[PDB]
Amino acid sequence: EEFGTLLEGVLFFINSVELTFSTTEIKEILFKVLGNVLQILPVDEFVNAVLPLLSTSTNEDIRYHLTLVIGSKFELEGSEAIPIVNNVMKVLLDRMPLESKSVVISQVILNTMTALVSKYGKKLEGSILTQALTLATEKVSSDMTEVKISSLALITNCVQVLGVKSIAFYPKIVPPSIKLFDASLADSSNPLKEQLQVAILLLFAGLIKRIPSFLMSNILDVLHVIYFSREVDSSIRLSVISLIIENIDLKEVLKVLFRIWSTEIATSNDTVAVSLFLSTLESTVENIDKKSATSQSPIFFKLLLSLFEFRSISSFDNNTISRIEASVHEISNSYVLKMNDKVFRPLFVILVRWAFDGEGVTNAGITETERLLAFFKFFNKLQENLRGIITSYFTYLLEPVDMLLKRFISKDMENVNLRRLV
Amino acid sequence: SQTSKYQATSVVNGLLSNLLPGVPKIRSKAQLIDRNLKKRVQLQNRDVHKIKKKCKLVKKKKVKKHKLDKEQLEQLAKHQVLKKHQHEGTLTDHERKYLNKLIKRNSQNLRSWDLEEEVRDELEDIQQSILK
Repeated sequence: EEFGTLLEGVLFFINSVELTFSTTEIKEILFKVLGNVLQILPVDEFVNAVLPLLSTSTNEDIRYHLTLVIGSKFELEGSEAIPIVNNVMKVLLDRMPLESKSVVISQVILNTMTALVSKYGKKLEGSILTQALTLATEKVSSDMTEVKISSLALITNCVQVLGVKSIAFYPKIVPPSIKLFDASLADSSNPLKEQLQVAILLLFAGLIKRIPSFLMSNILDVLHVIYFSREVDSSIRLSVISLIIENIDLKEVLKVLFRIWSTEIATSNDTVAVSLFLSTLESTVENIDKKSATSQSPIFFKLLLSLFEFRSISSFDNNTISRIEASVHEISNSYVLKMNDKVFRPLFVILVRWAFDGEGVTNAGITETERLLAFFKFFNKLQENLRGIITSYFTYLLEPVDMLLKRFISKDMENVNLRRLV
Repeated sequence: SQTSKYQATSVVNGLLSNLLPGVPKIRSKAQLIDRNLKKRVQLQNRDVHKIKKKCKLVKKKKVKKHKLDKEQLEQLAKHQVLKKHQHEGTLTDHERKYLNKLIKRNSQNLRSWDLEEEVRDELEDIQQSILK
């Protein structure tokens, strides 16, 4: 009790030195005295003394200082004190409605609880973790910036600790996460709010790592959020997308990416969003291994055609559109390397139909001449890569080409680049 | 406050480091796309295991130093408490076994200097011949 009273007095002095003087040397001396007092007493005795001290200290600053002292005691990593740390976390959860009155106190308590949960891992029982996840959902509903960020971090830690137990509350929390991401996209009041959106993205990545099945179920929402989060780091978004690529199936991920690109990325004129979609498609193509039956050639073909149409109708520069088209050609590469002739020949017929007739075009605004030029470049690259039976496909493609050569002879097509490609 | 915002940013940075180690903490168009591709290549080149080991080695070294200091302080306090039990005469029955073991070890170390049983008879005979 004497040690707890001395620690409470030192914390009150450190918290109110500025208020009493209204100083840096006094604060440094108070910090040194507090460190000496912390080193003098054991962590279990300090926790037992500080457990009534949080209720005794009506000051929110004193409560935050006590929480910081408890965090230092936990960062000392006492293994035997972890059940005592569990009791201290229960007391902190009890004082959390009292701590919820002050935003700073609630944020400090949530950060301390998240740090304690991260240090403990799965060593202790997860009922307190589920209660902390419910309190984090309540704090997210309260929707303060720092409080919501700490709530997202604590919810991610609790989900990582629980695993299967958190999978029950996971579908109830994911559309709130999408709503929070939409609200963060709508309102950009603070860089703290931007960091809260980044923490929401990190929580989505943690949920993807924890539950691959739920991540595959809601992959389209996760990809849409990653594309919309332009303020977030592009490298971190690419790493999250790659991690989702191991967690999710390649063909289903490609189908969801094609749907998301048709819905939003083709609609959006953002060069950063287009580059993110292209990088995601390239990562999916690179991670696509084995799979002799690709099981969706028309999806990739329509994606390439829509990419060409979006490069044609985009507000982006012509050089950037050409670079994106080269990236799309590199993505369409290795599909020829995946060699199933009984599958490739209908695919080649559909490609020739899209080149000449343009049947099933994603956008009717795309020129037939430009589509033929892009398909001629792709066919030349594929022929250079493969040959062999490409000449057999060239025999079938020559009959439209002979009409194209007749059009070239009649100078119907004035594209010198297309003539050189042919 | 500003301190609370900094704490929230540090919590977000720690969560990002835990999820993807080796990533920096948060504080033309074709060129930007090429930079994104190069960032993906750099993320592929960097190893999460390597950065995790590079941080966990320093963390474990600091934790081991703190634990060694705490264990040394606890051992010194236990030795002082045992000494002041011995001075008061109220040493426990579970206590003073360490005192007896230390006494036995010091007795063995001292008696190792003295002699051997076999050489004792020869030394006695030679000493009797020298002294007589």
